[PDB]
Amino acid sequence: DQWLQVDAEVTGIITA
Amino acid sequence: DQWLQVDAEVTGIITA
Amino acid sequence: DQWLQVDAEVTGIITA
Amino acid sequence: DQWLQVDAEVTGIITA
Amino acid sequence: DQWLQVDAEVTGIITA
Amino acid sequence: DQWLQVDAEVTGIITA
Amino acid sequence: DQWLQVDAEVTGIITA
Amino acid sequence: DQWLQVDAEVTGIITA
Amino acid sequence: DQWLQVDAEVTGIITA
Amino acid sequence: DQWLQVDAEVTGIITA
Amino acid sequence: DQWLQVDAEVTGIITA
Amino acid sequence: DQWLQVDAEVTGIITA
Ligand SMILES: [Ca+2]
Ligand SMILES: [Ca+2]
Ligand SMILES: [Ca+2]
Ligand SMILES: [Ca+2]
Ligand SMILES: [Ca+2]
Ligand SMILES: [Ca+2]
Ligand SMILES: [Ca+2]
Ligand SMILES: [Ca+2]
Repeated sequence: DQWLQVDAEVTGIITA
Repeated sequence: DQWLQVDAEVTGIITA
Repeated sequence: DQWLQVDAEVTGIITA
Repeated sequence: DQWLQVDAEVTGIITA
Repeated sequence: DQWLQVDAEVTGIITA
Repeated sequence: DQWLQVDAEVTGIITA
Repeated sequence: DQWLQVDAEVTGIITA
Repeated sequence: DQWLQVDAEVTGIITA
Repeated sequence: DQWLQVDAEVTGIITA
Repeated sequence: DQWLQVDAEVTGIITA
Repeated sequence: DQWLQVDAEVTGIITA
Repeated sequence: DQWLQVDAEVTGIITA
């Protein structure tokens, strides 16, 4: 899976 | 329902 | 939403 | 709240 | 399943 | 437990 | 953690 | 992830 | 319900 | 328990 | 909180 | 997704 970091803005992404 | 956008501060609200 | 207070009897209600 | 009956098609709605 | 009604005392039971 | 297959109609049941 | 027994009144507390 | 649309028949699939 | 104890092997069962 | 306030930065902590 | 590691035997504990 | 079989040791993995 991808995890999207949300703070709103998207501040990151992980990769699954 | 109302959704309150929380960022902490409240940065929005939706209206249900 | 309405919240119904349950104790059984209903002992209250909130109002959403 | 509204409940939407989903079967896809929407086959109903309840009203809260 | 059995459902036990809890109020604490047990005030009921359902029968599954 | 019994599982009731819901599609609305009931289209099946499993038996627990 | 503390568990508070709620019946409404608070009827107990456990201590975690 | 793949999402399989279930209606029973499988009526779709999404791709993650 | 039956609870099956899983450790993999099945190491027990409870019976509901 | 301690609650850590996350905003990312840690912006607080509660104490349980 | 304490976390108890369960494997059945208890094989550990963390401490909160 | 990958599923990791945990028993502690990792005793397997599935792949999604
Ligand atoms: Ca996934
Ligand atoms: Ca609602
Ligand atoms: Ca922020
Ligand atoms: Ca059951
Ligand atoms: Ca259908
Ligand atoms: Ca009572
Ligand atoms: Ca084991
Ligand atoms: Ca806790």
